[PDB]
Amino acid sequence: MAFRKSNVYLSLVNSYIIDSPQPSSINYWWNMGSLLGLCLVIQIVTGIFMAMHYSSNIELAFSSVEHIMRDVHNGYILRYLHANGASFFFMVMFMHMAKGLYYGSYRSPRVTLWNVGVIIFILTIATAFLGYCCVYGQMSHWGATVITNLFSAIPFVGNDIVSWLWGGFSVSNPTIQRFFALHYLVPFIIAAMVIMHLMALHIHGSSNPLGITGNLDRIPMHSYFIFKDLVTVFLFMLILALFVFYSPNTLGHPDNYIPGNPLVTPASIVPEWYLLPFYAILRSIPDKLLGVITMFAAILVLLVLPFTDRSVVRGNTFKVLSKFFFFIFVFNFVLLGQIGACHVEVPYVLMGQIATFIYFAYFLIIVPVISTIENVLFYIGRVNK
Amino acid sequence: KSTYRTPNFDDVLKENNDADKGRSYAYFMVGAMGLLSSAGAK
Amino acid sequence: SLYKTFFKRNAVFVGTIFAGAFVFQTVFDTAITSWYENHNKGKLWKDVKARIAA
Amino acid sequence: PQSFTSIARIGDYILKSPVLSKLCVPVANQFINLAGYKKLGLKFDDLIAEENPIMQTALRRLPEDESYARAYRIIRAHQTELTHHLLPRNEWIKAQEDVPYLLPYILEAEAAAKEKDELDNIEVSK
Amino acid sequence: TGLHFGRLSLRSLTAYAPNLMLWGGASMLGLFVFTEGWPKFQDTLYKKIPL
Amino acid sequence: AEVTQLSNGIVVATEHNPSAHTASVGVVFGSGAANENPYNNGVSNLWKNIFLSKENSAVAAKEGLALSSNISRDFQSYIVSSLPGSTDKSLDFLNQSFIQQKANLLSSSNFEATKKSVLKQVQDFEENDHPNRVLEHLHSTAFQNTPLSLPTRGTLESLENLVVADLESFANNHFLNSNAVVVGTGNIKHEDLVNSIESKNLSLQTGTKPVLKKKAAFLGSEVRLRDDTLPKAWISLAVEGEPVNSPNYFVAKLAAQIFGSYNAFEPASRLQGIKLLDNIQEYQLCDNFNHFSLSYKDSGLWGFSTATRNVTMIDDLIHFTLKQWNRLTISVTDTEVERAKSLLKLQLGQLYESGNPVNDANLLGAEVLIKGSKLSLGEAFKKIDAITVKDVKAWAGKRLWDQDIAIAGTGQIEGLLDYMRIRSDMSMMRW
Ligand SMILES: CCCCCCCCCCC(=O)OC[C@H](COP(=O)(O)OC[C@H](O)COP(=O)(O)OC[C@@H](COC(=O)CC)OC(=O)CCC)OC(=O)CCCCCCCC
Ligand SMILES: CCCCCCCCCCCCCCCCCC(=O)OC[C@H](COP(=O)(O)OCCN)OC(=O)CCCCCCCCCCCCC
Ligand code: HEC
Ligand code: HEC
Ligand SMILES: COc1c(O)c(C)c(C/C=C(\C)CC/C=C(\C)CC/C=C(\C)CC/C=C(\C)CC/C=C(/C)CCC=C(C)C)c(O)c1OC
Ligand SMILES: CCCCCCCCCCCCCCC(=O)OCCCOP(=O)(O)OC[C@@H](O)COP(=O)(O)OCCCOC(C)=O
Ligand SMILES: CCCCCCCCCCCCCCC(=O)O[C@H](COC(=O)CCCCCCCCCCCC)COP(=O)(O)O
Ligand SMILES: CCCCCCCCCCCCCCCCCC(=O)O[C@H](COC(=O)CCCCCC)COP(=O)(O)OCCN
Repeated sequence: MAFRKSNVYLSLVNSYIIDSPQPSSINYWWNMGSLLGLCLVIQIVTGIFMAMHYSSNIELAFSSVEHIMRDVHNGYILRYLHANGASFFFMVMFMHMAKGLYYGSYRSPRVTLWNVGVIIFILTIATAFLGYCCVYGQMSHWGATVITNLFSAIPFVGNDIVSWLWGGFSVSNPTIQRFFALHYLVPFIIAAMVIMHLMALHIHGSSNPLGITGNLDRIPMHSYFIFKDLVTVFLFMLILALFVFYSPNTLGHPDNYIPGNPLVTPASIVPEWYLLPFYAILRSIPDKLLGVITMFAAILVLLVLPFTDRSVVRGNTFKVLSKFFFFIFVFNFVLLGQIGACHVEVPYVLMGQIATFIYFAYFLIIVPVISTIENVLFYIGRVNK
Repeated sequence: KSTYRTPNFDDVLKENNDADKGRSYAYFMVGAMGLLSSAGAK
Repeated sequence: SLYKTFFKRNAVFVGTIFAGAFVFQTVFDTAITSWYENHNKGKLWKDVKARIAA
Repeated sequence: PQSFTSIARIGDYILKSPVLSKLCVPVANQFINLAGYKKLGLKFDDLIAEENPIMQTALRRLPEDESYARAYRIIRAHQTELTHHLLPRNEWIKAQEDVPYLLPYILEAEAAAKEKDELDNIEVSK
Repeated sequence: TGLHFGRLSLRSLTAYAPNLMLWGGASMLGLFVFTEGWPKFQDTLYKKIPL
Repeated sequence: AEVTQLSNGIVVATEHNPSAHTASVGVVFGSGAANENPYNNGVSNLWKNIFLSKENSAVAAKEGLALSSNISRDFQSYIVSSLPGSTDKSLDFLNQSFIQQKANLLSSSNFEATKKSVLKQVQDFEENDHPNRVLEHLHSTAFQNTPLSLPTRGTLESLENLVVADLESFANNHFLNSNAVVVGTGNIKHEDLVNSIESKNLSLQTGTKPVLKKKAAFLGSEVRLRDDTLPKAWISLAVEGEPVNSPNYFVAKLAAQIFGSYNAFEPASRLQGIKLLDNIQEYQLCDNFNHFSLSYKDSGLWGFSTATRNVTMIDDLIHFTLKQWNRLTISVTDTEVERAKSLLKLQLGQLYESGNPVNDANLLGAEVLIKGSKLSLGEAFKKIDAITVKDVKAWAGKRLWDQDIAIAGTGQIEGLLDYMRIRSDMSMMRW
């Protein structure tokens, strides 16, 4: 046989990116996976070449970031690529998970793939939070303080857990040093989970935007989806180059260029832009413990998703009401982000509570009821009696 | 020599099998190793 | 059969392992601390604190 | 995960009632022709996901000619979705051709699996 | 002549449950091992004669 | 039905079936294959085939008498069948065959021809009958260096050393008075058989068969007869079972009956009420299996034999079978026990109450040799009805849960793993 098939190392390259049978009807929404892989490689390479100049002391963190942006040759390129690419990493990941919810890729036989995806999502949120605290600006310090006090809400144990996390009594030098070590560490766990994700994908192949089988008309990976992914790679690099070179500090928060001061609290403490729906979910609950439980349940309710989709056809392509309520859900998630960006004021508390309820009601009540009604409507539309 | 004539194991067999004695001694030793491994892992 | 019901279920087997490991940690810590202090009597700091009475 | 006996029971309860049928059969076929699976040249029994062993059984049950027709409708649907067009109006699946052809094979596999599970969990008449 | 099942039998559940209580007990013994040295649990953990 | 029994040194036990059309009359000795040293092994097979020799069968067939014989581990038998009007002829023939003379059966030509025939039959058994030679090696390695390990058929290396002196020495030490039961089954009355034995003399010998120095003891081991030039992989696997005269006899048989037998090619065999079939039918792990509860005088065996062509998934077959065996200790249900009760009533009534009188003669002779009287079938059905789920769980905890096993295999058994994973699979680690 061929050398790409008989060699031990090149057989994986073959069976994953050369001769992988892909369904020939998949559109550009089946390209966000390759795009996330490229953006992860961007994050790791800029992280290494920018962490060769970073000193993680609490008295030397912000000065070393400014040393990168001023004294290091092309260091502004590195930091701006790194932060804005983390923003694009979460945006492409949100689009990828929306592709997962829409076309029904979570359903059987792809439950393992969906669960490893949710694990990757949790690890990526953790990585972004740790790296945002490594800047040690104003928002970095106070966001670390608020999230660890949320961990202090745990009954009978929590204060000692938080003194363990801090490595002291408040967010201090051991906290920033261990956040830098963990933040260097967790992306390699993300890379291992990505390899496990690709294995759980490869044992059944991709889905298709129709929700029927794709075993009939398969076309290879090579040259077809290689050049289709190359198209979206160049578009992604174009938009990233715009938001790096022409308007770099748009997505960030301007308070992060104030150095970390434990005495001055800011006027409005807000995380970076993508953690705002989860921050709104947590802020909508009038309790600390129930708030933390609801914030983690807002990700575990993605795990309870394949067991509630009672639709007998895969994906929302050929269904009306499920497609409508899907876009209700997407614009609700955007409204959660925008509620979280605001203050704790009338009527944003009541709207945050209603928006959290519509989030959990979509994942727990709306999907099974609308899928059951859509099944019975498909049946009685064509069966006569 | 037939395949029904089992060769000599009599130098290495127990003189008394007593299938609770031997299994209890073996599980005692495996449990002692698990005991000290639990202490060391803690 | 007298001890084998004490080994039959794996639940009571690992429960015995964890109970014995708890007791072993406590007793072994106390015993090694006592022997290590007894072997070096006259050199530890509580001995010098007892001798220097001023 | 709807268990076709259940959807068949609900649909037959709707169809056998005159008021419910007169109320929600126009809603039903309005939902069908807004769904737009006809326009890709498909039938609804071509659209049920077939990656569970009971539906795989009901596809082994199927006669040969309907299996070749189903294979052609799937390949023309993939090609039409690939070109991002629709099939011309002469090639759309009409309302009379949208026959529930695979439903009885699916229902007999449902009854077989249900009976196997019940008999696998019986008591005894003491 | 039926049974209460969800692919797991009620007879099977009552057959395993007197062992599952022992599993919970052995897991609590495991936590009692791995959580000493933690001074918050030592308000409870030394009572009879480990002191 | 009724089984009577009387004594004069010999034991006369009958089953008057007045509906049958034949009548089997024969002597059932209490020696078997388990009463031989490993150097005269196969002498019982050779007595079977000199009794079934051509001259002896011809003299039998002159009067319309068909001969039959059987060599087991515990008991031999020598049964003569005839019409129900010829019981005197059958008794006088059996008298002339064993008692009155043995030198005409043990002539030079008859003995050499019979030794040639049994050497041919043992070689044909050794290289062509695979599941039975697997079961014989399973006995040869479960009970090794102990007289219950010897095969009933004999071995080629021992059987070509026998001469007439060993045949006569075995006859003088084992064809005795107290060792024997004369059995009449079929359409004969008990009083007719006793009066006809007392009409003749029919005194076999003085008595007292030699006593074995070593009792049977189970020994967990394995033997692997790997032959890559065979199309299948035959494998038996068993634990120490229950001997006869045990209170756990019917419980051991019902435990064997729970998992039953199976044939993958028969359609009505694939639909049985066994929970092992849901695991075993998916990837076609075996062609057949049967669970056996063998019971001997000193010990017994409980296990299963099987055959498979899926030689790369033998370990999955052993794995799912042994996890099903572990279900007996923990969580065997009531419906499986009721089903095994009904099926064991069925096969036990087929075994004891079939229409063939020679099988009734073999079974009655074995049972009244071992336990002095035959347990009739109604009390057997009451003992089967008395078994509960707790009895099966207690028996499985005593005999199955984490006990040594004995394994024998031949064919393409490379897919069969080591001894230790099969041994460690006897306990689940989850209970
Ligand atoms: C925000 C930062 C994200 C950074 C990620 C960078 C990549 C952005 C990815 C956006 C995306 O993937 O959307 C795909 C969406 C669905 O695609 P489809 O397969 O159904 O359409 C087949 C096409 O006609 C085939 O036509 P063809 O394949 O020959 O060329 C496609 C097109 C390439 O454009 C794109 O990839 C998306 C802009 O080439 C052009 O002619 C461009 C002309 C300037 O494309 C569409 O057709 C638009 C539909 C509405 C989507 C709106 C998105 C709002 C979120
Ligand atoms: C915690 C869990 C994470 C949850 C993530 C929440 C959502 C994150 C938001 C990411 C945006 C992703 C948008 C949804 C992506 C899937 C949409 C899609 O699949 O496009 C196809 C859809 C219908 O196309 P068909 O496949 O049905 O066509 C078959 C032809 N018969 O075509 C369409 O219907 C039009 C698609 C237009 C997309 C509009 C996107 C709006 C983005 C928000 C804008 C915010 C500003 C207001
Ligand atoms: C050393 C390896 C390294 C890796 C790998 C890495 N980063 Fe970072 N990241 C850093 C460093 C150093 C900083 C702090 C310097 C800075 O912010 O410019 C940082 C900062 C960040 C920031 C804050 C940027 C800012 O200035 O506000 C975000 C957000 C972030 N990382 C996200 C990610 C994500 C998401 C990934 C991958 C999934 C990732 N990082 C991988 C090194 C790394
Ligand atoms: C929470 C959901 C989810 C997250 C987050 C996620 N994945 Fe996926 N991924 C999926 C699902 C579902 C599929 C298959 C969907 C289908 O084919 O219908 C998939 C498919 C893929 C594919 C195959 C191409 C494709 O688009 O289907 C790649 C490559 C991939 N993922 C990589 C990644 C990488 C890299 C990350 C981030 C490190 C990631 N995924 C994060 C759920 C997820
Ligand atoms: C479903 O079909 C597939 C598919 O099967 C695959 C695999 C992919 C591809 C997906 C990926 C490749 C994502 C997987 C991503 C990873 C495994 C991340 C790997 C990245 C790293 C391990 C980090 C990179 C590390 C280096 C390059 C080391 C070198 C770096 C430095 C800094 C050394 C420099 C030092 C000196 C002194 C010069 C697809 O896109 C795809 O859809 C078409
Ligand atoms: C579109 C992007 C283009 C950019 C170009 C860069 C992209 C590079 C992508 C390379 C992807 C390779 C990583 C995939 C991977 O590691 O998976 C290995 C899993 C193999 O297991 P399997 O899939 O069951 O294969 C079949 C195996 O079971 C065969 O058994 P055995 O031979 O033992 O193999 C097991 C390998 C063990 O290694 C790992 C990591 O699992
Ligand atoms: C690990 C990082 C993952 C990132 C995801 C990237 C997915 C797309 C990868 C594109 C690889 C293109 C190789 C095609 C090829 O070799 O075809 C070769 C030859 O094709 C070419 O020469 C393409 C022209 C050169 C394009 C160079 C693109 C480099 C920019 C890459 C930017 C992203 C890293 C085989 O082509 P043929 O089989 O049709 O004859
Ligand atoms: C991030 C990876 C995580 C783990 C996933 C594993 C996938 C690895 C993908 C690597 C793809 C590129 C590897 C190309 C190497 C092919 C060359 C080759 O196989 O020739 C090999 C020899 O390889 C070597 O000597 C050096 C290999 C070092 C590779 C280090 C990268 C030829 O050996 P051959 O297959 O012909 O066997 C004949 C036996 N005498």
